Amino acid sequence: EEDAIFSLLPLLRKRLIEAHAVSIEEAFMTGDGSGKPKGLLTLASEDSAK
Amino acid sequence: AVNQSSSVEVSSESYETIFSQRIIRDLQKELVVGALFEELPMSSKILTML
Amino acid sequence: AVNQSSSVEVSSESYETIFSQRIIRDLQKELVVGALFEELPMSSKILTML
Amino acid sequence: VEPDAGKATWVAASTYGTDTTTGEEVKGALKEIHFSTYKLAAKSFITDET
Repeated sequence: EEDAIFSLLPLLRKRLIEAHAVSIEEAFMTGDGSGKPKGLLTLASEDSAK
Repeated sequence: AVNQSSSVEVSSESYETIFSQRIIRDLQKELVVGALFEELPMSSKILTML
Repeated sequence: AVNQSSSVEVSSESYETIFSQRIIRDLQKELVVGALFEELPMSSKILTML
Repeated sequence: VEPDAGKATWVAASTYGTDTTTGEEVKGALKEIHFSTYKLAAKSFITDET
Protein backbone atom coordinates (compact mmCIF):
# COMPACT_ATOMS: atom_id res chain seq x y z
CA GLU A 1 0.00 0.00 0.00
CA GLU A 2 3.15 2.18 -0.17
CA ASP A 3 3.74 1.52 -3.90
CA ALA A 4 0.24 0.95 -5.32
CA ILE A 5 -3.01 2.95 -5.79
CA PHE A 6 -3.44 4.07 -2.11
CA SER A 7 -6.94 2.62 -2.00
CA LEU A 8 -6.81 -1.20 -1.66
CA LEU A 9 -9.06 -1.31 1.48
CA PRO A 10 -12.35 -0.68 -0.48
CA LEU A 11 -11.24 -3.31 -3.06
CA LEU A 12 -10.47 -5.85 -0.31
CA ARG A 13 -13.82 -5.46 1.52
CA LYS A 14 -16.03 -5.58 -1.64
CA ARG A 15 -14.41 -8.91 -2.63
CA LEU A 16 -14.45 -10.36 0.93
CA ILE A 17 -18.23 -9.74 1.34
CA GLU A 18 -18.77 -11.33 -2.14
CA ALA A 19 -16.64 -14.33 -1.05
CA HIS A 20 -18.82 -14.61 2.10
CA ALA A 21 -22.04 -14.22 0.02
CA VAL A 22 -21.13 -16.95 -2.51
CA SER A 23 -19.91 -19.20 0.39
CA ILE A 24 -23.29 -18.88 2.20
CA GLU A 25 -25.04 -19.51 -1.17
CA GLU A 26 -22.93 -22.68 -1.81
CA ALA A 27 -23.68 -24.01 1.69
CA PHE A 28 -27.44 -23.22 1.27
CA MET A 29 -27.50 -24.95 -2.17
CA THR A 30 -25.27 -27.93 -1.13
CA GLY A 31 -24.54 -29.22 2.35
CA ASP A 32 -23.39 -32.55 3.72
CA GLY A 33 -23.50 -31.10 7.27
CA SER A 34 -19.72 -31.20 7.88
CA GLY A 35 -19.31 -27.88 9.75
CA LYS A 36 -21.85 -26.25 7.45
CA PRO A 37 -25.69 -25.97 6.93
CA LYS A 38 -27.71 -28.71 5.18
CA GLY A 39 -28.18 -27.28 1.64
CA LEU A 40 -31.28 -27.92 -0.41
CA LEU A 41 -30.10 -30.09 -3.35
CA THR A 42 -28.94 -33.02 -1.15
CA LEU A 43 -31.47 -32.30 1.68
CA ALA A 44 -34.48 -33.78 -0.17
CA SER A 45 -32.44 -36.96 -0.74
CA GLU A 46 -32.46 -37.62 3.07
CA ASP A 47 -36.28 -37.91 3.38
CA SER A 48 -36.04 -39.42 -0.15
CA ALA A 49 -38.20 -36.92 -2.05
CA LYS A 50 -36.69 -37.54 -5.55
CA ALA B 1 8.70 -9.63 -30.87
CA VAL B 2 8.26 -6.04 -29.56
CA ASN B 3 8.55 -3.20 -32.17
CA GLN B 4 6.24 -0.55 -30.65
CA SER B 5 6.82 2.09 -32.15
CA SER B 6 9.89 1.78 -34.41
CA SER B 7 8.58 4.46 -36.84
CA VAL B 8 11.18 5.76 -37.85
CA GLU B 9 13.35 6.40 -34.78
CA VAL B 10 11.58 7.63 -31.58
CA SER B 11 10.80 4.01 -30.55
CA SER B 12 10.90 4.61 -26.79
CA GLU B 13 11.55 1.72 -24.35
CA SER B 14 9.02 0.83 -21.58
CA TYR B 15 5.92 1.63 -23.67
CA GLU B 16 5.41 5.36 -22.80
CA THR B 17 1.58 5.66 -23.00
CA ILE B 18 -1.12 6.26 -20.36
CA PHE B 19 -3.15 3.89 -18.17
CA SER B 20 -6.56 3.96 -16.44
CA GLN B 21 -7.13 3.35 -12.73
CA ARG B 22 -10.78 2.33 -13.39
CA ILE B 23 -11.63 -1.26 -12.38
CA ILE B 24 -14.52 -3.11 -14.07
CA ARG B 25 -16.16 -6.54 -13.83
CA ASP B 26 -18.99 -8.15 -15.88
CA LEU B 27 -22.03 -10.02 -14.48
CA GLN B 28 -22.23 -11.32 -10.92
CA LYS B 29 -24.41 -14.25 -9.92
CA GLU B 30 -28.08 -13.91 -8.89
CA LEU B 31 -28.24 -14.21 -5.01
CA VAL B 32 -31.72 -15.90 -4.90
CA VAL B 33 -31.22 -17.94 -1.66
CA GLY B 34 -29.85 -14.98 0.38
CA ALA B 35 -33.24 -13.47 1.23
CA LEU B 36 -35.82 -16.32 1.30
CA PHE B 37 -37.04 -15.64 4.88
CA GLU B 38 -36.38 -13.07 7.66
CA GLU B 39 -33.27 -13.19 9.92
CA LEU B 40 -34.92 -14.79 13.05
CA PRO B 41 -33.12 -13.21 16.09
CA MET B 42 -31.55 -15.42 18.77
CA SER B 43 -30.08 -14.28 22.11
CA SER B 44 -28.65 -17.77 22.71
CA LYS B 45 -26.62 -20.30 20.71
CA ILE B 46 -29.45 -22.87 20.64
CA LEU B 47 -33.23 -22.31 20.67
CA THR B 48 -36.25 -24.64 21.08
CA MET B 49 -39.81 -24.70 19.66
CA LEU B 50 -42.67 -26.82 21.05
CA ALA C 1 8.59 -10.58 -8.23
CA VAL C 2 6.56 -7.41 -9.05
CA ASN C 3 3.55 -9.67 -8.30
CA GLN C 4 3.92 -9.78 -4.49
CA SER C 5 2.28 -11.04 -2.05
CA SER C 6 0.47 -14.14 -3.29
CA SER C 7 -0.95 -15.52 -0.14
CA VAL C 8 -3.37 -13.70 -0.01
CA GLU C 9 -4.15 -9.98 -0.60
CA VAL C 10 -4.94 -8.34 -3.95
CA SER C 11 -1.68 -7.46 -5.74
CA SER C 12 -1.07 -6.83 -9.45
CA GLU C 13 1.64 -7.53 -11.96
CA SER C 14 3.42 -4.63 -13.77
CA TYR C 15 2.42 -1.04 -14.77
CA GLU C 16 1.39 0.01 -11.28
CA THR C 17 4.44 2.30 -10.91
CA ILE C 18 4.62 6.09 -11.47
CA PHE C 19 6.61 7.34 -14.52
CA SER C 20 8.59 10.57 -14.94
CA GLN C 21 8.61 13.07 -17.85
CA ARG C 22 12.12 14.55 -17.31
CA ILE C 23 15.12 13.59 -19.51
CA ILE C 24 18.72 13.22 -18.22
CA ARG C 25 22.04 13.14 -20.11
CA ASP C 26 25.72 12.28 -19.36
CA LEU C 27 28.54 14.91 -19.21
CA GLN C 28 29.52 15.18 -22.90
CA LYS C 29 33.01 16.29 -24.01
CA GLU C 30 33.45 20.11 -24.20
CA LEU C 31 33.12 21.96 -27.58
CA VAL C 32 36.25 23.93 -28.64
CA VAL C 33 37.40 23.53 -32.31
CA GLY C 34 33.89 24.46 -33.56
CA ALA C 35 33.98 27.73 -31.62
CA LEU C 36 37.52 29.15 -31.61
CA PHE C 37 38.65 30.33 -35.08
CA GLU C 38 37.46 33.57 -36.72
CA GLU C 39 34.83 33.75 -39.45
CA LEU C 40 35.49 35.38 -42.82
CA PRO C 41 32.26 36.50 -44.60
CA MET C 42 31.97 35.84 -48.37
CA SER C 43 29.27 36.54 -50.99
CA SER C 44 29.85 34.32 -54.07
CA LYS C 45 31.56 30.91 -54.29
CA ILE C 46 35.37 31.44 -54.42
CA LEU C 47 37.29 34.41 -52.94
CA THR C 48 40.63 35.56 -54.45
CA MET C 49 43.29 37.99 -53.20
CA LEU C 50 46.93 38.95 -53.92
CA VAL D 1 -9.93 -6.10 -14.35
CA GLU D 2 -10.85 -8.17 -11.25
CA PRO D 3 -11.44 -11.99 -11.33
CA ASP D 4 -13.86 -14.34 -9.58
CA ALA D 5 -12.84 -15.00 -5.95
CA GLY D 6 -14.63 -16.94 -4.48
CA LYS D 7 -15.12 -18.79 -1.16
CA ALA D 8 -14.47 -18.96 2.61
CA THR D 9 -14.36 -21.93 5.08
CA TRP D 10 -16.84 -22.72 7.87
CA VAL D 11 -15.56 -23.17 11.47
CA ALA D 12 -15.13 -26.71 12.92
CA ALA D 13 -17.69 -25.82 15.66
CA SER D 14 -15.61 -26.85 18.72
CA THR D 15 -12.62 -24.67 17.71
CA TYR D 16 -12.84 -21.71 20.13
CA GLY D 17 -9.13 -21.25 21.03
CA THR D 18 -6.21 -19.77 19.05
CA ASP D 19 -6.58 -20.42 16.00
CA THR D 20 -10.14 -21.43 14.95
CA THR D 21 -8.83 -22.48 11.48
CA THR D 22 -10.67 -19.72 9.58
CA GLY D 23 -9.09 -20.41 6.11
CA GLU D 24 -8.47 -17.42 3.84
CA GLU D 25 -9.83 -15.90 0.61
CA VAL D 26 -9.10 -16.82 -3.03
CA LYS D 27 -6.12 -14.78 -4.34
CA GLY D 28 -7.63 -12.17 -6.70
CA ALA D 29 -4.95 -11.54 -9.33
CA LEU D 30 -5.75 -7.97 -10.52
CA LYS D 31 -4.87 -8.64 -14.18
CA GLU D 32 -4.17 -5.96 -16.81
CA ILE D 33 -6.05 -5.65 -20.12
CA HIS D 34 -4.73 -3.46 -22.98
CA PHE D 35 -5.90 -1.94 -26.29
CA SER D 36 -4.28 -1.35 -29.71
CA THR D 37 -5.00 1.01 -32.66
CA TYR D 38 -4.46 0.30 -36.38
CA LYS D 39 -4.37 2.93 -39.17
CA LEU D 40 -6.17 3.14 -42.50
CA ALA D 41 -5.42 5.78 -45.10
CA ALA D 42 -7.04 6.16 -48.51
CA LYS D 43 -5.76 8.34 -51.34
CA SER D 44 -7.40 9.59 -54.54
CA PHE D 45 -6.07 11.72 -57.38
CA ILE D 46 -7.03 13.81 -60.42
CA THR D 47 -5.02 15.86 -62.95
CA ASP D 48 -5.58 19.45 -64.06
CA GLU D 49 -6.03 18.49 -67.76
CA THR D 50 -9.00 16.15 -66.86
